[PDB]
Amino acid sequence: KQYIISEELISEGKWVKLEKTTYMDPTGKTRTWESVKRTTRKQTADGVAVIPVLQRTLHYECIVLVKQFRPPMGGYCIEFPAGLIDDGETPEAAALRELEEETGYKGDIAECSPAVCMDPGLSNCTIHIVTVTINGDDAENARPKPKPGDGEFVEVISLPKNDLLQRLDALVAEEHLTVDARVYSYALALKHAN
Amino acid sequence: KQYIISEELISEGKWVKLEKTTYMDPTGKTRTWESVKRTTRKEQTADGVAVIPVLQRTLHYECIVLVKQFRPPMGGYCIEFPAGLIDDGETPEAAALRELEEETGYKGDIAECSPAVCMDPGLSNCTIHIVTVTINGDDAENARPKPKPGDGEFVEVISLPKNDLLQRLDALVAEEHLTVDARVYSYALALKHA
Ligand SMILES: COC(=O)C1CCN(C(=O)NC(C)(C)C)CC1
Ligand SMILES: COC(=O)C1CCN(C(=O)NC(C)(C)C)CC1
Ligand SMILES: [Cl-]
Ligand SMILES: [Mg+2]
Ligand SMILES: [Mg+2]
Ligand SMILES: [Mg+2]
Ligand SMILES: [Mg+2]
Repeated sequence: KQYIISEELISEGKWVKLEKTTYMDPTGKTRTWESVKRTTRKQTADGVAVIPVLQRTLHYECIVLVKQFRPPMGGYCIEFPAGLIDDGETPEAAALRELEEETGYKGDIAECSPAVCMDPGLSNCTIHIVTVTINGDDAENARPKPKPGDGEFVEVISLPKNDLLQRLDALVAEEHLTVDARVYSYALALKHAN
Repeated sequence: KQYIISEELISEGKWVKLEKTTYMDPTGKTRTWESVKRTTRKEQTADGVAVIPVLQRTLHYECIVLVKQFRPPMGGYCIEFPAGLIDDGETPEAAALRELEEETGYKGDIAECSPAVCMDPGLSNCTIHIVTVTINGDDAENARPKPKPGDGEFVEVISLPKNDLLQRLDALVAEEHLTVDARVYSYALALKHA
């Protein structure tokens, strides 16, 4: 019943653009919205985010997260490992690659979501969420070697799955970091289950 | 180590703006980033709230109450937690309860409120509080809930059982062109993983 009538470019950067979207509301009235899109999409989705379940015998299962300075935020953020999908890369391949580059761990694919939206009242940005298990008892994941690109700089933070929400809340209170909404949502559900 | 040096306005709409961000990398090199921000953020501790609404009823499995609406940035319909921006001077909790009632008809009770969490921190500064609310669906106020949508707003409510959320979401995605929100999908994945 609702649909897009036209999209007008307002401003195009190298990585992001702003558009004015005209759409039909279901009463038959024409309305406008300001919409953000990336200029890099090719792809099932813009990017991947990896839920990396670090499994080590006789240890708690950990979720592997990353801490980076995020210029839009003006500060450091704790997030799932993530990045944009390379033109002609599968989501699964992007997930293992990003996980390796950002954390050093080599993982196995458990499941892959359909493309899911990041902030749909603002942007068209989408990701696949890829659940990956990491056998922490293999020699390849003993001394995990991250492969950081020229200028990126990413710290790895592993937190136990069974207390995730409490551990994140602590990092926010003590370190003045911003936790990612996806990460927080995941943590909340771990507590809310059963 | 890293920090913002300057933020220059590239383009400003009514609702969203694009900025060129200059920041200091940890090697001491000056770098730039294209950053999205809303124009609506004043003294709120975040831009908005998203509500995790747990519908509780005697002799029923718990449901998660979601909303479906057309999202012009996405060019289609999305399934999301109930959500809206925080009014000036409004608390996150009040915003959460108000948006839940407006979008769903339900009158909830606060359970928890997250710190401000980031929506897409490689792209935007946008942040939300995630507010967990229980809904007593045995209360007469919550028997025949009618959405009180604003002008030009059209929201559909979809209540799914918490114990089967991810499969029910997958079944909805299999049957129509619709996109699930990444926070909803993250929450459903954790409910499975727990
Ligand atoms: C990025 O944000 C925008 O472009 C505005 C567009 C106007 N607006 C609405 O709520 N539109 C209704 C009231 C007709 C539903 C708020 C968001
Ligand atoms: C909205 O996106 C942007 O503005 C670009 C800015 C450049 N860029 C980088 O990856 N920069 C590193 C390698 C220094 C980390 C991608 C993101
Ligand atoms: Cl798992
Ligand atoms: Mg990344
Ligand atoms: Mg990368
Ligand atoms: Mg809303
Ligand atoms: Mg609303």
